Amino acid sequence: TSIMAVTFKDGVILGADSRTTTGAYIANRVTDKLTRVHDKIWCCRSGSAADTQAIADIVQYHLELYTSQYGTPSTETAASVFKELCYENKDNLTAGIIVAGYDDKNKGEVYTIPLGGSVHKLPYAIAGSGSTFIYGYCDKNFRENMSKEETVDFIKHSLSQAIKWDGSSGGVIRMVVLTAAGVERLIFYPDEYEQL
Amino acid sequence: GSRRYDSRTTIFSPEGRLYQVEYALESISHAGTAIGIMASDGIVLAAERKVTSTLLEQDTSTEKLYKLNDKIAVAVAGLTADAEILINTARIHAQNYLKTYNEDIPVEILVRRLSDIKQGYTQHGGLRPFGVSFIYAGYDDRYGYQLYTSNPSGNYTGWKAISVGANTSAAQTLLQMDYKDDMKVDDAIELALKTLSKTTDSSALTYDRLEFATIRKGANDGEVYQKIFKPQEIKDILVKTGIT
Amino acid sequence: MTDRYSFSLTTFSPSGKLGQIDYALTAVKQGVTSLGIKATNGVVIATEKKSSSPLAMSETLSKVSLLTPDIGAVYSGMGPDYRVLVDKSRKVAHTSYKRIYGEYPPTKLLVSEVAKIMQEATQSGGVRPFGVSLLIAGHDEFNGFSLYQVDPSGSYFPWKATAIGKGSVAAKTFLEKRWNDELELEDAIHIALLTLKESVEGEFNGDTIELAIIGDENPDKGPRFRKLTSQEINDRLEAL
Amino acid sequence: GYDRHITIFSPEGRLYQVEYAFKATNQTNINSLAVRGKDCTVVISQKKVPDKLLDPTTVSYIFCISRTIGMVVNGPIPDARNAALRAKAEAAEFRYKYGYDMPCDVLAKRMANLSQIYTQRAYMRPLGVILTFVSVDEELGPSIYKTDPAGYYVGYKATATGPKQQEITTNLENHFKKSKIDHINEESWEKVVEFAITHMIDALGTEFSKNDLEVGVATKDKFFTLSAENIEERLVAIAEQ
Amino acid sequence: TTIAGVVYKDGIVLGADTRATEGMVVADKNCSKIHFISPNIYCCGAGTAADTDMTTQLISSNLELHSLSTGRLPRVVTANRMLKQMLFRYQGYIGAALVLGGVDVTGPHLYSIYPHGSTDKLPYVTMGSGSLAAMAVFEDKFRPDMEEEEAKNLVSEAIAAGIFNDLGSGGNIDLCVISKNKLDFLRPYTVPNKKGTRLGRYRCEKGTTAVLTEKITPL
Amino acid sequence: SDPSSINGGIVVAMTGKDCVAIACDLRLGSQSLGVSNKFEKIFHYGHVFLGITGLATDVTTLNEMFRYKTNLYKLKEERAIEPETFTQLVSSSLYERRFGPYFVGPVVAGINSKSGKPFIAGFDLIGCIDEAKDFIVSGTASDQLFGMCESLYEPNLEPEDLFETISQALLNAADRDALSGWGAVVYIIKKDEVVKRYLKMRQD
Amino acid sequence: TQQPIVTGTSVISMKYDNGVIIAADNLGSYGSLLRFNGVERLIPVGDNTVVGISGDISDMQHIERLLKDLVTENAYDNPLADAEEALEPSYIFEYLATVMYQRRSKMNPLWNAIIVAGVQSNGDQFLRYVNLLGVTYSSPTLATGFGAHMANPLLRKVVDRESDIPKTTVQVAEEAIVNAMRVLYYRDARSSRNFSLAIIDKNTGLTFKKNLQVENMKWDFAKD
Amino acid sequence: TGYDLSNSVFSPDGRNFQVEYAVKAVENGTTSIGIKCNDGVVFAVEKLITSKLLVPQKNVKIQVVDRHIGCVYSGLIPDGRHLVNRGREEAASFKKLYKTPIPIPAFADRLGQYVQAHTLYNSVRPFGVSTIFGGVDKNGAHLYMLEPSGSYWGYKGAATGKGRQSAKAELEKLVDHHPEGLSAREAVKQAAKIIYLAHEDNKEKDFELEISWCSLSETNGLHKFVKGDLLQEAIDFAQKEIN
Ligand SMILES: *[C@@H](CS(C)(=O)=O)[C@H](Cc1ccc(CN)cc1)NC(=O)[C@H](CC(C)C)NC(=O)[C@H](CC(C)C)NC(=O)c1cnccn1
Ligand SMILES: [Cl-]
Ligand SMILES: [Mg+2]
Ligand SMILES: [Mg+2]
Ligand SMILES: [Mg+2]
Ligand SMILES: [Mg+2]
Repeated sequence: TSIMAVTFKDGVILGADSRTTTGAYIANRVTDKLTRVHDKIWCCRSGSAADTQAIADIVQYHLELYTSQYGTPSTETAASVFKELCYENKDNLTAGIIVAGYDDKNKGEVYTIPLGGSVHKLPYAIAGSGSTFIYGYCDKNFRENMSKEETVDFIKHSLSQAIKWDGSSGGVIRMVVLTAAGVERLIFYPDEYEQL
Repeated sequence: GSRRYDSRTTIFSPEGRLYQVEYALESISHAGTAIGIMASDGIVLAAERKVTSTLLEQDTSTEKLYKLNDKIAVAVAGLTADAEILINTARIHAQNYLKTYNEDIPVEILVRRLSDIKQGYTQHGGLRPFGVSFIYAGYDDRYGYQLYTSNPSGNYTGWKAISVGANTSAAQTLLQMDYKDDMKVDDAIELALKTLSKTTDSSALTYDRLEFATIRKGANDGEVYQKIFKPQEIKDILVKTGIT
Repeated sequence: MTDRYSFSLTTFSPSGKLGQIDYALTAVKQGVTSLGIKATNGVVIATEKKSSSPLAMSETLSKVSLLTPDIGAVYSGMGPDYRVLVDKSRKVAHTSYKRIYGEYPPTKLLVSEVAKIMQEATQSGGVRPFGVSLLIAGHDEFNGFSLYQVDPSGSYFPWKATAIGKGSVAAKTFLEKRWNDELELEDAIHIALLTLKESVEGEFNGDTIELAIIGDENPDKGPRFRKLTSQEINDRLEAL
Repeated sequence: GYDRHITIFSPEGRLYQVEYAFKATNQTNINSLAVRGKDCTVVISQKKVPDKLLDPTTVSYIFCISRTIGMVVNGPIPDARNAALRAKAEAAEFRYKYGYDMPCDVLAKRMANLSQIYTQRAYMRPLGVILTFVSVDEELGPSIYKTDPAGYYVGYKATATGPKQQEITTNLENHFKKSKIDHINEESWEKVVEFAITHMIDALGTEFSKNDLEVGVATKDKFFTLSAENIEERLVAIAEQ
Repeated sequence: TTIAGVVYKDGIVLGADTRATEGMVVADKNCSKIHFISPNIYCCGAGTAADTDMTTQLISSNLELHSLSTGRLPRVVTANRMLKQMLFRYQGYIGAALVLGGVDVTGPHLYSIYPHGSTDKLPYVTMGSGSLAAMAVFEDKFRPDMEEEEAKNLVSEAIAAGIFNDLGSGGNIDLCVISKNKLDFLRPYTVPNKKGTRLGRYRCEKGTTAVLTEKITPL
Repeated sequence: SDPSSINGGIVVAMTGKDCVAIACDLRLGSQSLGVSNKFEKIFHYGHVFLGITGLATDVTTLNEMFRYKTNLYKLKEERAIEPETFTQLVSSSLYERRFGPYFVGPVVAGINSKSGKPFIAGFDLIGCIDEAKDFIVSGTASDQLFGMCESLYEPNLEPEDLFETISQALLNAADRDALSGWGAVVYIIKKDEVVKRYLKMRQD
Repeated sequence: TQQPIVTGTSVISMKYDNGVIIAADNLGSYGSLLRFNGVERLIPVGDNTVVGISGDISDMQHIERLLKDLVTENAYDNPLADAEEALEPSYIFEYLATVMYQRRSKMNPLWNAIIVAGVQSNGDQFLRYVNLLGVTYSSPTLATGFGAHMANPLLRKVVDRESDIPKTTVQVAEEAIVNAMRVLYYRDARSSRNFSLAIIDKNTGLTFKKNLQVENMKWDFAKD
Repeated sequence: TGYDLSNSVFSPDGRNFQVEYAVKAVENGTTSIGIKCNDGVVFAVEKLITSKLLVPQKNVKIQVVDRHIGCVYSGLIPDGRHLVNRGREEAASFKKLYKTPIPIPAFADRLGQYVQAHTLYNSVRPFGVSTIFGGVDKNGAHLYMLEPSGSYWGYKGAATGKGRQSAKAELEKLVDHHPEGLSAREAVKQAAKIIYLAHEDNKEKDFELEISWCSLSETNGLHKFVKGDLLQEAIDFAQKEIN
């Protein structure tokens, strides 16, 4: 798995590969690893698919119930609910989750929750098995307040490399753009990103 | 708090009686008469249904006579729903005993168990007692044929012949008059029906107002057989004994 | 919050009466007339859809309920109490029966389970009895067609035909005259519509009457329970 | 006479605590009304802010239960909020367990089954509220379902609740007797809200300003309440024809 | 076991073989692996057969009660959730590997459910020991929005691949076609292998076996 | 160590024309040591027969448990349980111990009293139903029985033809298993008579 | 029982004449991966205490919340929350120490080594250590993990025993701490150049210094 | 009759008399008020000096919840403390899960649902306090008042206790004469005056003024007690207005 969330001028973009493997067998080659917990709060999932799915569903429930009572939750609040589940159940979970969301007040925000259950607020975050191969690349090429087209290219190039080197990653590059304008889903096929 | 509304079902009166048991017995006195008669070669259970309309489906109906296992049956007097709770508990005790010892439960042990359950409702829990009196007809290889009764107090006693429900005073005198120790099942059948025929609050005793059963060892190779009489069979035995 | 009502609210009075059961039966008496008739090749159950307002959609309020594919129930008395009995009856038919034996319970046993639930409200701590009487019609392979009544006490009786609620005394007399052991299902439906007309004041049509049957299998089996449509009732009201 | 203090039967076969909970229903002296359009369900309710010290924005008897379901309450606000919080919780749990949004009628039946429990169990009192649930259900379309302290519930073509409910009910009954349809034959919810308000004015015989009303609207995939200015625009359109 | 499913134009086609094995031995050559959840939803089962059977039955029972209370047909997402949340709770110890397919108010849906409680939503899936053989057929020949008789052939071809190439799979091919207008439960759809014909009669003649004692009891 | 093969023994059941047959060996051992040659593994609840192989304490326990359950069934239903219904009961009962199972291999056999249809079924230790028309095998020589049954069996056998088929399947399978044999019993079950025969076999 | 995942390295500290100094680098290692370069591991509590934490970062973040919550709770019905009944270093420590030992005794430890540095009401220097086992000790210099092996030897040359504390000025102590942080950066493979330092003085109060860096680095001898 | 002997019993009116009897205990208590200002809220309370032996400024009545909410109440003082203890648990569990400090409307319903729960059963007594509370959250300032029934609403100004009618009249004047709004420092002065004017209903014994406030500008959105010079300035303003 190769996943990332990147803040930019107009908000934040989440990005992910689409490969799910059982050992060397690709069980699902068109996986959707970008999952929606609220209108403009999404997460990237890595680790146990059963665990990250179970967590994401519980978070969606908590934020739905939060919204019923207290209105739209902040991205920080969503990250705190993810953290609470991951940290308190650390012994029984294998989940590495990036949380990304757009407020109008705070704009784009990215929170990463690695295996421990710790929370880290970052300008961008990378995660999953394929992330190791792009720490060098991403650190050298990331700038703050990029344009939408620059951030789409930054994620596309980064995950392209993650996919190239990691066997556990592959398939299409899905992205989810979060801005004031709304929610846009993007997809990029092998024939496009491999020739970069 | 809640104390205000508590009837206090498990207390003594100043005279040393349990109010609710006494009132449950009063309830049972209005229920249809049930009679048990023990002979040397079998037991008879006879019981009178109540209210009955022409539209009541009699052949699929069971309000009085129930089967606990292959050896033991009960005649009921009181709340039928309350009886069925206790009956299913008894049916389980019999199978628990069978599972544990690989032998059929002795009649008295089953009777004590049920009677101990009834007792419990009179001493603790704050619930109303079961408004039920049972006649237990049963056989085991220790005491042979046995009749017992239990009532809401949880007291049980053994009998040669006995009635419960309505007109027990009148019924028990008529049985005490015509019962004899050497009596046989066919005679006890006749005594049971004659007693009901005189103590009934109905104008006449007919097949549709009766449930009837016999526990005979009278079977091939000395084995106990329970016979719950069908509507047509009760009608035949009423003609045989000369009541209709 | 302590549920401090751990003691019976139904107790024997000096006369031997269980007050709350009698009062529950009084509530059933005030309820709208429902009836059941058993034919040779089926059973019919029927009741009036007493609409609380003309703005209310009485189609949404089902007085006649499917319990299993071959068992149906109707009531007289308090609707909300009926609804929660139907929920429990449906559930108990799965938990204590279908998940064990791989088949649906026979009519008599499901009746017995409902009766048990109603008995428990008559003796358990901190509850009133149910304020309904149920008429459960059903079919099973070894017992055939059957019709049962279940009272607030937990007592149940099998019937050839009967009625409960408002005009039950008059309706039962009407049924006693008309019933015989050679009725076909259509004859029983005809008698049910006649009997029910007596107790109904206002409009008498397929929209104000609810009527279901336990009959032939409607295409492992098909379900024998079938609720008659508004149109199917009106057709039989022209031959009335 | 303790048969009047808890939920047990009186000799007549009656539950007096249920009946007295129904009387608590009108203690607010507020009338609500609900109607259905083609694409929508509109609920309107009287708003009364008697104290000048009150923040009028916090005075509301309409609740957003889920995104699709709205609930207006006739009864005192503490019981209304008790019911609201539970309905919200139930709708969230439903979506989690079964993977689709709780339908309006399924919630109504659920809240009704809870209300029934208070009428049978002695330690719990009934809530002194009538709950009118509204949505545009994805299977059944525009939906109005109402629950009361008895635990009764039923679907409605339109409904009214409160002290002057009979007047509003008959007004609505008469309109649907003319049109011979189960709904307001209107494309825009804006005009269904205008209908609702107009027919309440006629029935109650009172004019309304923007601060005397409170409006909720259910559409496909969202329920929302109107602001004072949205209602004012609605009142302007009524006056101009 | 080879079970598979595809989403076609009008709905869902499910497929399964019929071999039930104990170790290396075949206990049943014609067992049913396509289970009933609701009238519009079916479930192919692989993994531990007891777990597969009881899990489908429990969720089918609970959906029946759910569907009686709501009065409307159940959805595939609710079947999926109920299976998923249960399997997850038991942390993989319930070895149920399901292909769940059905048709809703919201259209046709196909899921793969794994023992640990993960689910994928897909246009085609395969599971069991013959999943790779079956998946090869789908990667070779699948396309979206197939016609019914085409999709039937593709699934049948995918199950066949499993039957022949996987030793765990065998017997007949069962299909289940689900659309808005019908449910076709085809058992068996195909009989790809004839039962082997025996050349001799080895049955013994009466009185060949040596008896000690006998007892007859009537019923 | 392996609970299913401490005590040893086998059960086989077959269908015929308007009849079923179920048969078992008589051995009970502690691995190598033979202990009892009167340990029958076939029981009956009304007209439904149940063979049980495996760990003998569980064989006994389950027999006592199904007697219990079918007795209450009969009292409540007012009729004897049928094979199809009992099979489901067995499956349920086994699966409710999913994570601490009875180490057994049950086999149902009987004729449905109403339809007259011959019925057999088998289960794994956690209650998955093998629902085969031809034959069901269980125990330490199950492989041996599978081989014997597959070659000897054919459909629609008359009761005394079927007897010879099931008997030879049992005997020859048992003689290739160390932990089976020491005697054998064969029930030939028809709609309203049951013939129980004890077989003469080698006692090693 | 767990295993630490994202980790912080050495926390080092010492007493001087008027107060205490504590320091810790800004790194959150993920094994050999130097993952998070902006992690603050000195967490002040009021204006008289700084809690320095090494080990598991998720467990540190939990402890951070427990201390934040402790301040809130002490303020409740406490008119002297900013005066006589404010939280003391000794109170904050004893709480943590209780927690750490309770957690180890349930076989579910907070996977940390903590140094609570502060100044008490009466001007006394407070410096005490606690770890995942509930083991507690005090000394004129304290250091966790790696710093115990390399920092303590250097810091003990400034304050070798109790009688050296009054002789040590804040400048000497701060120099020693910063020097020690350099030595750790050369030799600790899981450390970073960027660190935070905190001085808690009885006169000048709490001084918290962020974004410090190791400098004056001798590499020139490498070329040969 | 007998409908007033048990909590959670509906009278034939539809009323819960035990709740209305709890209100009588509230009406019997000392005067407490709340004033919503531009960027915050101000709370003030009348503390009756029963005796000269009471230590001045020590028996504090206003309580803080979390760091941003102030609570004050009239009636049975222990019942008010019990409710605040619960509020603190609610505010803590909210922040534990959702990270952000509890919003005031969210917090208001937490108290509301709990107080309402004590009108649902005969095994508990209703709360003998009306509670005025509020603070500053992300959506600005909020003032609430919560009655024994579980009823609560948002307020511009609020008042409860024995001097509530006197206070309410004064609060209504401020609402009319300041539609653009009242400043935090103004609201502190006005709070002092209103407690002094509302003291005519408890005029037998002399009293002690206690004021607190949250304001986005004046206290950084945190609850603080008005102490020292600012308190004395408010007392002087109040003393001048009565004379
Ligand atoms: C194929 C699944 S596979 C090997 O992973 O591809 C098949 C699926 C199946 C079979 C039958 C049904 C009927 N309900 C549904 C689905 N599963 C089997 O053949 C299993 C495979 C085992 C679990 C690996 N076999 C069994 O479950 C058998 C019992 C059957 C023959 C009645 N049980 C065991 O092998 C066994 C062994 N030890 C302990 C428990 N069970
Ligand atoms: Cl419910
Ligand atoms: Mg790759
Ligand atoms: Mg009550
Ligand atoms: Mg041998
Ligand atoms: Mg031997």
